[PDB]
Amino acid sequence: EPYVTEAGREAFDKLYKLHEGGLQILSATTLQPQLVLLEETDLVKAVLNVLIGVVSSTFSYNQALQSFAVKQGVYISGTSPDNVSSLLTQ
Amino acid sequence: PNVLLQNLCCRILGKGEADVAQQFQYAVRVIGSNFAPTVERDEFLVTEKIKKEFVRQRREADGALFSELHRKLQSQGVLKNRWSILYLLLSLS
Amino acid sequence: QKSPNVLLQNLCCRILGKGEADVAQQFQYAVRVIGSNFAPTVERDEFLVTEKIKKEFVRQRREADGALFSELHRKLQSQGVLKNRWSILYLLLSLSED
Amino acid sequence: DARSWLEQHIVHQYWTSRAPRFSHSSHLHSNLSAIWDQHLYTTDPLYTPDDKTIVTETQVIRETLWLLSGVKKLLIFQLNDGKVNVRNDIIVTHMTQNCLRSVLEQIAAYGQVVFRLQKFIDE
Amino acid sequence: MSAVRETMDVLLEISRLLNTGLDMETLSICVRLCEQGINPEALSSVIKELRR
Amino acid sequence: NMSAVRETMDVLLEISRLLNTGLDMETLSICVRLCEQGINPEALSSVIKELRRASDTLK
Amino acid sequence: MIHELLLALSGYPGSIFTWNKRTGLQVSQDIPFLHPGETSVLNRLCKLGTDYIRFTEFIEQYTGLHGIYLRAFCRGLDSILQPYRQALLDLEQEFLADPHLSISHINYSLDQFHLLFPSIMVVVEQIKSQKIHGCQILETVYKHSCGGLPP
Amino acid sequence: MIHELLLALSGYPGSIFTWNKRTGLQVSQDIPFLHPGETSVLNRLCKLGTDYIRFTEFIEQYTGLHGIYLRAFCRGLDSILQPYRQALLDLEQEFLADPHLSISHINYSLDQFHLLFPSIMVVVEQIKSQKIHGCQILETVYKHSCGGLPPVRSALEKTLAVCHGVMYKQLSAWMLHGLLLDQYEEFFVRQGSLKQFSLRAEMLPSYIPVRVAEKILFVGESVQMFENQNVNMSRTGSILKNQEDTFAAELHRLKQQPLFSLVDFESVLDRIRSTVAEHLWKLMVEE
Amino acid sequence: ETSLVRDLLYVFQGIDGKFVKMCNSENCYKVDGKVAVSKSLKDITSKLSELGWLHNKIKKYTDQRSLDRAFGLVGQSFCAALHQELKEYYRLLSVLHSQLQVESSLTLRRLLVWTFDPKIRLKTLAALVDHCQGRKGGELASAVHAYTKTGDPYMRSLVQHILGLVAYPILNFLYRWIYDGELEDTYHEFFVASDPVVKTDRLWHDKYSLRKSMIPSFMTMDQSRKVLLIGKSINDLENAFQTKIDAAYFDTSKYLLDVLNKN
Repeated sequence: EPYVTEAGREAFDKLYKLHEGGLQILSATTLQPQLVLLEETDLVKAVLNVLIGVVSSTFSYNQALQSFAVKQGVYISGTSPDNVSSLLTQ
Repeated sequence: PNVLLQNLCCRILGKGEADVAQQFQYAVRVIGSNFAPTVERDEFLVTEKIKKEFVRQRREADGALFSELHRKLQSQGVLKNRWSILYLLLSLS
Repeated sequence: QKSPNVLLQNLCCRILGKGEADVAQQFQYAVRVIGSNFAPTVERDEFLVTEKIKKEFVRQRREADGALFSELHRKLQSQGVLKNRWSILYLLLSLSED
Repeated sequence: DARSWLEQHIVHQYWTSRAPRFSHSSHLHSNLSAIWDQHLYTTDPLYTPDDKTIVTETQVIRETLWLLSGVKKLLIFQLNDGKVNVRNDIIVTHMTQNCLRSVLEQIAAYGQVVFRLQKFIDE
Repeated sequence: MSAVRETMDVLLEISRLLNTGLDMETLSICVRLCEQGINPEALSSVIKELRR
Repeated sequence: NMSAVRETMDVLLEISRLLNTGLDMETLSICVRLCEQGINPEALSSVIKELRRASDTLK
Repeated sequence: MIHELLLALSGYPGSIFTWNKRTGLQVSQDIPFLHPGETSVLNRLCKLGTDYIRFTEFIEQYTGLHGIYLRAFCRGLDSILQPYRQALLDLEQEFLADPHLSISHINYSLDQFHLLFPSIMVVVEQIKSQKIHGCQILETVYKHSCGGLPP
Repeated sequence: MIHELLLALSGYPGSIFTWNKRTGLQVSQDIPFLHPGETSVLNRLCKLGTDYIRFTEFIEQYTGLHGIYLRAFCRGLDSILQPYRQALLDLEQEFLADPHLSISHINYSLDQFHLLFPSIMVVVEQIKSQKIHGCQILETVYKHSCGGLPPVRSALEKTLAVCHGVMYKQLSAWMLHGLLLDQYEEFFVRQGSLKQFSLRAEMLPSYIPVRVAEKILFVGESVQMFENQNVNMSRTGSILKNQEDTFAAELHRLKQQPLFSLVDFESVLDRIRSTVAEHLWKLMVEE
Repeated sequence: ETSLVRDLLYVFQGIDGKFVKMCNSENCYKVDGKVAVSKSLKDITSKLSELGWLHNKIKKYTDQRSLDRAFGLVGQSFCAALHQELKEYYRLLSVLHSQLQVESSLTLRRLLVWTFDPKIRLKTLAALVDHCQGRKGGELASAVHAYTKTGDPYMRSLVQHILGLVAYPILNFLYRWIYDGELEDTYHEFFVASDPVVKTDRLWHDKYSLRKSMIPSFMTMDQSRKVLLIGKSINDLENAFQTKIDAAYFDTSKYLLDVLNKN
């Protein structure tokens, strides 16, 4: 019978938004963080692009450190939210 | 009425239209002049004819089995006019 | 039957000494009181309640009757029809009189 | 709203009470408990209607699956790690409370051994 | 819908026992004629010819 | 069953009498049925005292 | 839930799989819609992500106490992670195939790494607490392999 | 009433089904919302669930005299209840198909079991009131199938076959190199050179004659005396004969029987007393 | 009314109704206490009561089926055959009640045709238990031998089922003794009793006899004496029995010719 585990990844994404929401109140300035698109396909094309000296939308070249910078705020990573955000840094 | 009866010719004969036409004519004539039942309505009489048919053939086990099957048909509560359905299947045994 | 509503009416009818429909006005008043929450002074341990009843007996100068009470307590425990013995015991303790 | 979406795509909660509750089916012999309770409540002058955790019919076999090999169960009480037993409030609608207790007490005592045998495992 | 499927299954079983030689399609048509208040006597006669 | 409930009543009844009560056997039965059906012990005790008091003012 | 858990066990924290540097990687207590029972088996999987980031810091600290058999011991430690990371990847292609899965399936597949990992975690802490280096590294791993457990 | 009766018959009590624990016969309640007739038939379908739990109690008791044929007979006995537990679960789907089936349907179906279960109650009873053990368990079951009824005669020769397999291992190990298995001392071959061997006439069947017993004795004693002396002189060999493999295959072939073949058992008492018996005969010739 | 249509069902299983009775061995007549204007629809259900009476004589027979081991080997094989037809009798009670719970009311006269087919069957089982009071084998073989000569084709079918299972222990005795010379007795229910004096080495000597007073009537008297000679020398399906003892007699005489070769 569908549980959180048996329902899917998408169920986890809805829940993740909900779980967040409580903590987002105090990280709020006067409004809470909002979600930002990337698809699953946008990541697997980007992973090859940082490794040749090129930027994509995810990757922001910083010319005052000569290092790449990913979007620091919440990016929804398809159905795998904010775990990829940390994986994409290494 | 008109469609269903034509459908009957088509599935049995395994032919479409303009092949079953003469057959249609017999069928139409014979159904229409005797449309409504010419027997007094009664589920029980038809059922008994089916079970006697089983006994006469010495198929006792199936005669008992049948009794279970008629209760199942009746219970679902979908088809009414049941006697005529049963009647038909008995005539064509 | 024995729904709460039906049982609270029967109680009121006999104690007020008036008919069924003539205890209504008090019957409504009775529902508000029970539906407003309270919490007992003794909330934990079945034993804490029993020792209290037992202390009361001594106080009233009826030591012998508290011995008899211990004996009754064993009887109640063994039959097992009731699963909220404590409510019944706190309730009589409160309505104690001389 | 997200909370409501979860609540429909996941089966309704029965470890915390904050999800509405089924124990209906159209068969006549599957609402047996509602019939059994009613009988007790009129025959016995002294009947104590328990506060029952409404389960969630034939999901008791999923808790038998976990219990027999896998993890400690925090949905049911275990007095210790060598004593598995089954809470006195579990009802399935197509049996009595008592009748239910009796199948779950066989697997409880069979999961008592695998759980005990798991405490011997030194990694 | 479901009860309508279950009921047809019962009828198919009634057909196998009596050796009618009516398929799932032929039986379903027959039923439909039967439900509209056609005399079974007439209906049986037509069928025999259609098999010829 | 009939026997068992009687004995359950019987013991409670003995305790109520020692402690002195103004309730009869019938009322006492009703109280227990309330106890089994939930109902914290303080609300029950209060409703009784107010109802006992009102009866004296009337009679 | 299923696939997002795989990233917690290759050492990448969500805010659901929170990393604490005391008690380790742990599932956050009674979060909405997570069965009592599923948090218990998800916590046994998080001990195999706790000792896995306690192992990848032990490589990067001593590559790229001092010693030159210490860093030979680090390429000794990377070889036991080799079947682990393949079995995280064989879960990965299954959960891209369909999204309905039970966590009992990861419980079943990664218990094998629940009896290699505790028995090697005592090895690296014993190295760092007697402060030993060198050719007595070869002695330190050898007499444990004399010990029980075929894996 | 229907689902509490399906599982009370499987050995899991209700509390509208009340288990009075093998004293008396009140095993369903008096039920107000069924008819006065329907609570009377309910007790009848329950006596066939009471004698069913008298059987599952006898397995655990004799799975801890307490001999090993007592226990071969228990694991015989669990396979008679294998169509019983299978027909109860075949009934589960019959009551889901429509809720129009009641306990008069259950009567019809569960009388292929009222021709089996009282008759096997008497097998288990004569067992526990005489405290019988050994090969005379087989002799109880054999004298109980000496009775009629075609369901009880097919079944108790199947319960006989499982425990005659428990004999087949004894008497094959007895006539190999002379191994004697006794975990409680149950088998007819008694013990208490060549060593001592003797036969008990008080643990011997009536379908094994006296004169049949002594074909197993003399062969078994010959192999035993080479187990002391030297096993290159072994009549049955071990290095120098693969007759023991023929003997294994022969045993396995006959291990099962559809019921019980008497002629096949004693045919291989011939064969083990010849062929290999041409080896020690040519020693004592020359000696 | 609907409550009476159900009530008659229970009396078929031999289970006392929801009204008080003073009958259950007389018939199974019910007295409601308003039986007075129920004297036409109580009278219909008093004809159906008489079917439930005949069920109870077969049922109490089955309480004698299995004791701590009931007397006879054929006595219980008979009882097995009588329970089978009781089992089939239950099958129509199990459709009847399931019609009385559909979305109900089944007419008293409709169910009368339903009880008429059991009324020619169960009545001739209850007639067949009247001839037998003893269980001793071969008595039972004379009961079905006395009932398959009688008229009426409809119970002749029923007794031919019973012939096939009553007779089956007779034939299980017979074919072992012809071929190998081996016998079975459990109570002396075979028509061969053993040990008139004491056993003696074979040369043909008085050791077995026909033991008439428990002979199965399936065999005629010169054919029971034929199978006796066959069994010492080695040492309708009623009419198939005398054929193959003639084919046995030729195979056993080759064995008797082997005894001359030993002397």
